Amino acid sequence: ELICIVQRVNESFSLHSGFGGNVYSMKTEPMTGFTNVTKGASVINQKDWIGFGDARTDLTNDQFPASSDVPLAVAKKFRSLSGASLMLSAFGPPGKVDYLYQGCGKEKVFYEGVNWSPEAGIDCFGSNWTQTKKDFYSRIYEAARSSTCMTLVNSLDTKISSTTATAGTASSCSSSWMKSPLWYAESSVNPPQVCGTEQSATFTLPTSFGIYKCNKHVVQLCYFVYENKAKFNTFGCGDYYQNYYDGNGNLIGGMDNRVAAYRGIANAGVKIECPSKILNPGTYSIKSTPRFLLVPKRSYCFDTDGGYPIQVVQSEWSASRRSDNATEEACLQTEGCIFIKKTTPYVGEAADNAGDIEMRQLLSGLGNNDTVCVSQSGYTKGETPFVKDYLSPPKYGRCQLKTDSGRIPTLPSGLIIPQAGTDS
Amino acid sequence: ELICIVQRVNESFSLHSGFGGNVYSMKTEPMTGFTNVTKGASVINQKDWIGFGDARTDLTNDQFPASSDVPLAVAKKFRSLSGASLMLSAFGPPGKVDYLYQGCGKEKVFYEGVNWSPEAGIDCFGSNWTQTKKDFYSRIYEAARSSTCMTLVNSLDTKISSTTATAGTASSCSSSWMKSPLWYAESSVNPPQVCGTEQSATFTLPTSFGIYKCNKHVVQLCYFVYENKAKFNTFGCGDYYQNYYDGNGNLIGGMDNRVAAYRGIANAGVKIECPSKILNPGTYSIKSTPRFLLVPKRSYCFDTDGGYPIQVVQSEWSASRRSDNATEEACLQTEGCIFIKKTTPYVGEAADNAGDIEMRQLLSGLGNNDTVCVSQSGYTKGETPFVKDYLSPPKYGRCQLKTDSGRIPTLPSGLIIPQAGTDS
Amino acid sequence: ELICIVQRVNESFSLHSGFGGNVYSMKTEPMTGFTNVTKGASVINQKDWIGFGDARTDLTNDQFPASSDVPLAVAKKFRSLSGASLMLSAFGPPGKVDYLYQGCGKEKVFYEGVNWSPEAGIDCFGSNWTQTKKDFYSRIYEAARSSTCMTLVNSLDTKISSTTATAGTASSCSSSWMKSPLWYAESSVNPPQVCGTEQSATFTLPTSFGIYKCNKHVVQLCYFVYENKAKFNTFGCGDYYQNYYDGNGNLIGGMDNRVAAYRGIANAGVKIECPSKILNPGTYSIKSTPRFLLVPKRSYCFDTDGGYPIQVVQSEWSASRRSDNATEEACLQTEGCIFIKKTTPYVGEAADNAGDIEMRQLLSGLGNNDTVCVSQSGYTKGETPFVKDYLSPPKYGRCQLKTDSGRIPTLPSGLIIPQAGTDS
Amino acid sequence: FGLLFVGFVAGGVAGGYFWGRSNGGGGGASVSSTQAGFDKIGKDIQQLRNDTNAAIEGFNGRIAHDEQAIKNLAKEIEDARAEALVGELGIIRSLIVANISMNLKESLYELANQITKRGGGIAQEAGPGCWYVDSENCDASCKEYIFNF
Amino acid sequence: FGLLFVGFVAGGVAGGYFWGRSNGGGGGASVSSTQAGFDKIGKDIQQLRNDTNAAIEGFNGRIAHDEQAIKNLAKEIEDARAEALVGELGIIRSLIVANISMNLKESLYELANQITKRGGGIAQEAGPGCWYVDSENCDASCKEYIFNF
Amino acid sequence: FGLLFVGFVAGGVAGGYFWGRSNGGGGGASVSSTQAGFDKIGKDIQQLRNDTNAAIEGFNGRIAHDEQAIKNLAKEIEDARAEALVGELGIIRSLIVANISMNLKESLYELANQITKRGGGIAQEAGPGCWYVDSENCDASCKEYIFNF
Ligand SMILES: CC(=O)N[C@H]1[C@H]([C@H](O)[C@H](O)COC(C)=O)O[C@@](O[C@@H]2[C@@H](O)[C@H](O)O[C@H](CO)[C@@H]2O)(C(=O)O)C[C@@H]1O
Ligand SMILES: CC(=O)N[C@H]1[C@H]([C@H](O)[C@H](O)COC(C)=O)O[C@@](O[C@@H]2[C@@H](O)[C@H](O)O[C@H](CO)[C@@H]2O)(C(=O)O)C[C@@H]1O
Ligand SMILES: CC(=O)N[C@H]1[C@H]([C@H](O)[C@H](O)COC(C)=O)O[C@@](O[C@@H]2[C@@H](O)[C@H](O)O[C@H](CO)[C@@H]2O)(C(=O)O)C[C@@H]1O
Ligand SMILES: *[C@@H]1O[C@H](CO)[C@@H](O[C@@H]2O[C@H](CO)[C@@H](O)[C@H](O)[C@H]2NC(C)=O)[C@H](O)[C@H]1NC(C)=O
Ligand SMILES: *[C@@H]1O[C@H](CO)[C@@H](O[C@@H]2O[C@H](CO)[C@@H](O)[C@H](O)[C@H]2NC(C)=O)[C@H](O)[C@H]1NC(C)=O
Ligand SMILES: *[C@@H]1O[C@H](CO)[C@@H](O[C@@H]2O[C@H](CO)[C@@H](O)[C@H](O)[C@H]2NC(C)=O)[C@H](O)[C@H]1NC(C)=O
Ligand SMILES: *[C@@H]1O[C@H](CO)[C@@H](O[C@@H]2O[C@H](CO)[C@@H](O)[C@H](O)[C@H]2NC(C)=O)[C@H](O)[C@H]1NC(C)=O
Ligand SMILES: *[C@@H]1O[C@H](CO)[C@@H](O[C@@H]2O[C@H](CO)[C@@H](O)[C@H](O)[C@H]2NC(C)=O)[C@H](O)[C@H]1NC(C)=O
Ligand SMILES: *[C@@H]1O[C@H](CO)[C@@H](O[C@@H]2O[C@H](CO)[C@@H](O)[C@H](O)[C@H]2NC(C)=O)[C@H](O)[C@H]1NC(C)=O
Ligand SMILES: *[C@@H]1O[C@H](CO)[C@@H](O)[C@H](O)[C@H]1NC(C)=O
Ligand SMILES: *[C@@H]1O[C@H](CO)[C@@H](O)[C@H](O)[C@H]1NC(C)=O
Ligand SMILES: *[C@@H]1O[C@H](CO)[C@@H](O)[C@H](O)[C@H]1NC(C)=O
Repeated sequence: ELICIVQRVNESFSLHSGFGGNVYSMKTEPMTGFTNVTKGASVINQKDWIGFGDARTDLTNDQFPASSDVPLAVAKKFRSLSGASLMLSAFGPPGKVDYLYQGCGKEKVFYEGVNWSPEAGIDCFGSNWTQTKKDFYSRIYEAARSSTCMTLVNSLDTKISSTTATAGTASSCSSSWMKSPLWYAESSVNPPQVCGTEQSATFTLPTSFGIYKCNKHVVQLCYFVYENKAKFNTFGCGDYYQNYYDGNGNLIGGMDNRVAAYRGIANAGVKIECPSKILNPGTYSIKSTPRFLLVPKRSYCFDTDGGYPIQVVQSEWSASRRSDNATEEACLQTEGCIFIKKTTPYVGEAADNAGDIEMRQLLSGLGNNDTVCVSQSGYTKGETPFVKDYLSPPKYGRCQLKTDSGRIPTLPSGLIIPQAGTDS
Repeated sequence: ELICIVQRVNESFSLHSGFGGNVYSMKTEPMTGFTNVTKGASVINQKDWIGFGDARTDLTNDQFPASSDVPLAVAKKFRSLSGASLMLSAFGPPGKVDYLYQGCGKEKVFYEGVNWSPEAGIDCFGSNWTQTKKDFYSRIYEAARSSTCMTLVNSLDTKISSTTATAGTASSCSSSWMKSPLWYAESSVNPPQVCGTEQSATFTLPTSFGIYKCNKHVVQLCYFVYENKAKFNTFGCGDYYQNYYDGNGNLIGGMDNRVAAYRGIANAGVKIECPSKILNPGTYSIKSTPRFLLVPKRSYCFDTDGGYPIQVVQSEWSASRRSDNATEEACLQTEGCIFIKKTTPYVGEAADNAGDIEMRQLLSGLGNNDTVCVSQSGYTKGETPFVKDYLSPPKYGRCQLKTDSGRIPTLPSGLIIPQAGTDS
Repeated sequence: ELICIVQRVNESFSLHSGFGGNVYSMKTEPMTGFTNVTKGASVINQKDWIGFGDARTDLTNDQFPASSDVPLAVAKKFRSLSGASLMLSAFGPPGKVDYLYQGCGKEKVFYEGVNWSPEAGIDCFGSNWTQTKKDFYSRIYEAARSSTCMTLVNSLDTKISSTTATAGTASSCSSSWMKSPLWYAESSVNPPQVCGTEQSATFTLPTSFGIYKCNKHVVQLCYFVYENKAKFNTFGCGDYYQNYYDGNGNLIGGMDNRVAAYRGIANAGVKIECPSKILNPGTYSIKSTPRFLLVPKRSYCFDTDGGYPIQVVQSEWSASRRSDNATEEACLQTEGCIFIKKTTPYVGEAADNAGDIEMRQLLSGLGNNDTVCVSQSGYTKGETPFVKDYLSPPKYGRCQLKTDSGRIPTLPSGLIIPQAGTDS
Repeated sequence: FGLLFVGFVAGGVAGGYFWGRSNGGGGGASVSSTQAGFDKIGKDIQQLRNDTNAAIEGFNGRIAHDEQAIKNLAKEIEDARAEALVGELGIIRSLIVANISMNLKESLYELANQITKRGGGIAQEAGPGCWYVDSENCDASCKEYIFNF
Repeated sequence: FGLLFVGFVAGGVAGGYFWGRSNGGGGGASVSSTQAGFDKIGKDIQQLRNDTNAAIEGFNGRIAHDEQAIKNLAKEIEDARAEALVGELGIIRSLIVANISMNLKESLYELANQITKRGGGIAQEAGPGCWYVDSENCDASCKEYIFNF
Repeated sequence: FGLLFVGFVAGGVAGGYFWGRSNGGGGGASVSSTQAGFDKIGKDIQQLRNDTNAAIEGFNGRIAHDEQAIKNLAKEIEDARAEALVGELGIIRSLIVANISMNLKESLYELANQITKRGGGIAQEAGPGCWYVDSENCDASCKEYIFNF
């Protein structure tokens, strides 16, 4: 008698091909899957990142940790002071807090800016500080993107040619003036008999500041804005001009009304504009109308040793105060910048404006040790190489790829029967 | 008795190795091969491309389809008018057709230009329109390369300072003048007693035009060319100058003879040069000699949302007319531009200059639904990953790679015998 | 009786998994390994490279081959003359050797420069030739990086406006002057009664030179440096200025003291600075103070057809002479430049300064036919795809990757037993 | 028909591994049981399936480093990279399926081999998973001993 | 010598699959036929070859998206990409050749198995593709029945 | 236990390939020799190991062209490329190990097959590497002839 083990399959069995043997099975299981994506900020390397902030990441605040959007361990990685902002430190307006931001980190988190919003009510002849704000942070983010470190330079070497010129003061600026730019005025220029002499100055951007190497400087090349030359001739002879030159004489900034049209707003009066520019280290010259001279007195120093795309955190007040979205729009138009944004209003635990539940959730990733990818869509762990939807750029690290779930191959499971040869 | 199936091979059999079993066979067949390459223009995505043209792609022409180099379905994808060209619309010379080119498409086909060739005989003090042509299309192609859309801006906001200056007219320009630039002249400047006053003007490049976002503008910063200052002092006091400034006063174009040498051709007389520049949106200033002022009045608006390398089609007359190859050379020197060129003369079916058999063959690919790669060598389908010769750049899509036919591995065929173990 | 072959393993046997069968073995051997890296210079393509040098690669030197750092076959691939240097040929100082360097090669070796070091003692009002040296070679290396060929252009077409101006001579320059720039002086300008007339000149950078296509030119836009305007008014009326303009009037170089601060060193006297710039072909204008005019008379012509990262060889004297490391620092700050450096002093076989054992070892690779990768770490052959340590950039060719030795998988060796199924 | 072949059955009829017998009276007329106590096979299947984790973890552990500063998704490049990764995954899949097939087939050979040595040399092998027993040497309780059904 | 071995033959002499016999008088002296009616093998070969299309189509269907704005061919990069693709193709080739070999060998085992069960248990297997028949049990027309040559 | 199985042994006890025997008096009590003259296996192992060079040379011969003008190492990109190459190498490894295993196993089948045809049909196969000899047909010098130990 012939006795045999017999192999049989049903209509329920489907054939799975292999290189060196096929398999019949009734069930399949996907071979792998998608990795979750978490919204908010994080880092891929806990030992090489730096944060810059204000009260909301300042562990020395009287109301810590109720006033904090991050736990202690994360706060230690921040350079923050209550009331501070990069922009506040750039200009140093009267009575505002003046923190010397400095640090190194290939990954960078900017969670600051709200302390100079429209709510601040800083005047100082400002044409539009919200515009100045957007322009300033744009330059910062661009420079920070390719730098390992950043430091405020709280005082540039400066020299003016005039011996009669004196320090400027304005009723609109707390009867004082900015730390930067410095304001020098000639009291004798009166459009009677006197026109005075053209003012001159130099300012130097250093090659270093403390332990920090400087390859690039963000500075403001400010100028005054009048609405017409008739309106200007209330103060100075001829048109207004304030021009900025490098060492050789190449015009690099300023406003010259000998050739450019006036654009002062109707009956607004005198305004100041302060566009930020990225300049190399060196000595720079200034030529201006006799009565008024503006000279840059601070900068932000960056290197070019490289860095990762940066993360910028929404910096706005609670609903009761007047905010702006300048750092958002600065970030959006700047390559290599990732913006983190709340979907609900800011409601603080300490007071109205510090200690928000949503932001704490969004910033919680800054304390994780297993983040491998950071993107504009959020951050991931290293589970699989795939995600259900694209990770939007900017992004860096071991970043997952989008594929349809249907293209993920399966493996046989359940009852299984091997097959080889043609069987016919 | 021992009875066995015996396996034997000849000298004709060669051994093919495998991971998990070898194979003896007499014949081999290549595993895959090369994909054909077709010369001419095509697209990888029929739902996202745009064409700009003239009569040869204008379905409204009286002699359609005899006057067309493309079938109806392809013509519907073109923005074309008989007699038109991008350059014609840029300047708007007297009596020429003035089509408002506008459209969106990540893939772009430029089949236009012939309508302003030397055959046109347009003078208007033109120093060398063929040179202007090459320069104009260069700027267009560069800007189009990184833009999704394009539109003519048929009228810039402009304002001149002078109240006495009047519109310019020339016997060499049909007793009229271009639409762009505008020409303003002061009748009172006579090198007797009068020198007049320096002329001023502003022109604005908008941030948008209709539904089209503008990130970049192609404009002409024209200036007059005299051969020497003595020759210029027949019209104006001092040297000639026409300078272009941005909002701050940075010189961005024009011709200033206070510092630059004259380069007017000997006894040629007055000539006009119109180099094209790519400028950001904003308000721009002009300073010129008292008697003559040139002001840009049109532009081409582009975005920076991105696009594919563009395709430019040879735009020349039949042999009987005077053509140029300016768009060819514009394309050749511009990154991301692919040029399509006939090997035989243009012989039209409608008349001499419209409806060519070769061009129809070369443009036939614009109606295909299965093109995966477009290159300077031609286009391909998705048959194999390989081609016999390189696909020359620029190129985009699923593009094949060159490999020698000998490096394409083979598979055993014909009578086949399996082999495993050492058999010894 | 049942008789069986029995398979057994020890504790010494470890299981190695396979796709279609496992293997027991006692010993393993790594599947592959690291490729050695050799310090020094080499090439991946012996038929497309060019060297530029001095006596140390000059086969026509009286003491060859004792005076050579390369063998004959390699020397034939160099364009060298004893006593020469790129910089010497750029300026052509009195009594120095003036070699017309020219050649083509996608791979480039620069072994030259030492012949104009501080040891040369060339004065000619030089502010700091070491600084000029570093700046000059920086421009050369940047331009060479993207060029296939290079040639000295030993004479630019030049024209000065003045008819009274005459050729300049200086006691500090061997009672003569450089070949480039040319020096033109007006004898009649005396700060008594006479101020003279502003001087003018043009120089043309050609589109070609001999068989060499020119897309880019390295030229010096020299200017004189005074310490203050009072010190300048010993020679000229008003401030010093020497400005460089392109065809349209855009300032591209020079020193203008009407707007820029003086930076002459205290009581140093008159100095000349000669920064090098990369300029397109065309005609350029010059405006200067009446008494002194400087005009560029030479250039280095490059194409933009592309090239590989270049190799620059340390060019210093023996210890007894005064050297610099300007070409080293030029190379270090220039993208796509690879620097080759000795670790011991230069000790020549011919004389003190020619024929060094270490350099011969470092340059020996220039004669190899099997180099596949060239890097800042040295060069490799095509043994394996791996190296123990990173190959530092710049680099090009079939370049190995760093991986830990532990990540290199192994294969079973020694006594081997196959295993399949679950065996239970 | 014996371990080298897989057959199909219609309608109901369970699939899997069964005992089959042939002749007797001349000519006989088939017979197939309804599956024995092949718990070895079920256990081996379990082990083989779990052994695939190694190959899968190798794939999951490998994620390419990237850095993009760009603000707009490069969709076509993104999709190409995914397609290439899916291609690799497909090859690994085909390797795994074959590795299961070969090792299950071998495990089945190892089951049949134990049966041969259980009734030795009563069994008499007729290719893998098939035997010739002379219903003279072996009663019904011996066949019950040898084949365990 | 029986399905585990492949032998070589010189000069003319057709290659392929043949019937071989051994002893008789003691000692015998070989004999190899000139191929039987193994149309099964020819048919299986045909099927196996056509089954390779799946793996080939998978490869052909995969083409990386690119975008180059550059005007001059980057020849070295172009060649490197091709070389990598050819490398992948070479691995697939080695997988396919083995997949053919293993499945043909199995198909041959399945042919020999049918022969065993045709003369059962007259056949008596001596390794794959080899049998011991006692020229007492089987005439010449029985061997003709069992081995069909 | 016969070529489909690999067993473990403790302490000392050499590993490898040995001759094993079973019953006799009823019931018997095992026995395993101390390895015969399987120099064929040693020779086959040598050949199979050397045959791996082909696959290794294929891998070593493939090095991607690159060009970097950058002055600072892009460490993360450098490491990613290595990791991908190591991944490929790991797949080739798994292919090679299996290719050795399958071809060694086959070589072992080819050894056992020669033994079967040496004492034919005295041998009587009981799965690969196992035989049933009736210690009536075969003395001790016949078994010595057939199994060579
Ligand atoms: C440095 C200086 O000039 N300070 C006086 C300023 C200043 O001159 C004017 O603002 C000029 O404005 C500029 C920058 O162009 O003026 C001060 O008094 C002003 C007065 O000039 C103005 O007419 O009326 C203001 C009252 O609303 C104001 O008082 C000032 O701005 O405070 C006095 C400064 O000392
Ligand atoms: C706007 C204007 O000036 N129109 C008159 C022009 C024009 O002034 C001149 O071309 C100046 O040329 C420039 C642009 O520098 O001249 C017109 O008459 C000219 C005449 O000036 C010239 O001497 O002779 C020409 C005849 O060949 C011609 O008639 C003109 O160009 O038509 C009259 C314009 O009204
Ligand atoms: C072309 C020219 O001017 N040559 C004379 C030079 C030269 O004018 C001065 O250097 C001006 O320097 C510049 C370039 O600004 O001067 C020569 O004589 C000088 C003399 O002027 C200076 O006071 O004393 C020097 C002695 O140490 C020297 O003799 C010169 O430099 O040789 C004569 C040139 O003919
Ligand atoms: C290896 O070869 C086998 C046999 O040629 C292939 O098996 C075929 O697989 C397809 C499904 O892809 C089935 O429709 C056929 O019926 C199978 N043929 C046989 C004879 O079973 C198998 O696909 C190949 N392996 C790979 C990875 O391609
Ligand atoms: C798998 O292993 C086998 C056996 O070691 C290799 O077969 C050898 O192949 C070469 C040709 O490449 C022949 O010259 C040898 O004679 C073969 N050896 C034997 C014993 O047949 C086979 O190459 C390996 N597979 C792969 C893909 O490398
Ligand atoms: C192919 O499948 C076999 C069997 O499932 C795998 O063998 C296992 O390998 C691991 C080591 O990786 C051992 O610990 C197990 O004991 C093995 N199982 C058996 C039953 O022997 C093998 O790893 C698979 N091949 C690959 C390349 O993953
Ligand atoms: C084909 O056979 C399989 C297995 O022999 C059947 O699968 C069983 O289905 C029932 C009900 O759906 C489950 O409870 C069992 O668990 C399944 N078997 C196993 C081993 O899990 C299948 O239903 C059969 N199909 C047809 C159409 O008859
Ligand atoms: C080796 O054997 C093969 C097949 O046994 C021979 O191939 C045959 O060649 C003839 C004439 O060239 C063809 O008509 C047949 O079609 C081939 N066989 C098959 C199956 O197609 C080959 O000629 C033999 N070579 C030598 C040198 O004897
Ligand atoms: C397990 O068995 C192996 C081989 O049977 C033993 O390997 C031998 O070790 C000795 C001494 O170390 C060597 O001289 C031999 O050359 C090895 N054998 C071979 C074939 O090369 C191993 O020592 C055994 N291990 C234990 C713990 O008993
Ligand atoms: C099953 O696989 C996992 C790997 O995820 C392993 O940790 C576990 O030990 C395995 N179980 C068995 C019984 O082998
Ligand atoms: C052979 O392969 C092709 C795939 O190109 C398939 O369409 C066809 O059905 C196959 N033929 C058979 C008989 O399997
Ligand atoms: C062993 O492999 C090498 C390949 O490196 C080959 O040259 C040599 O001939 C091989 N030896 C044998 C005996 O096959």
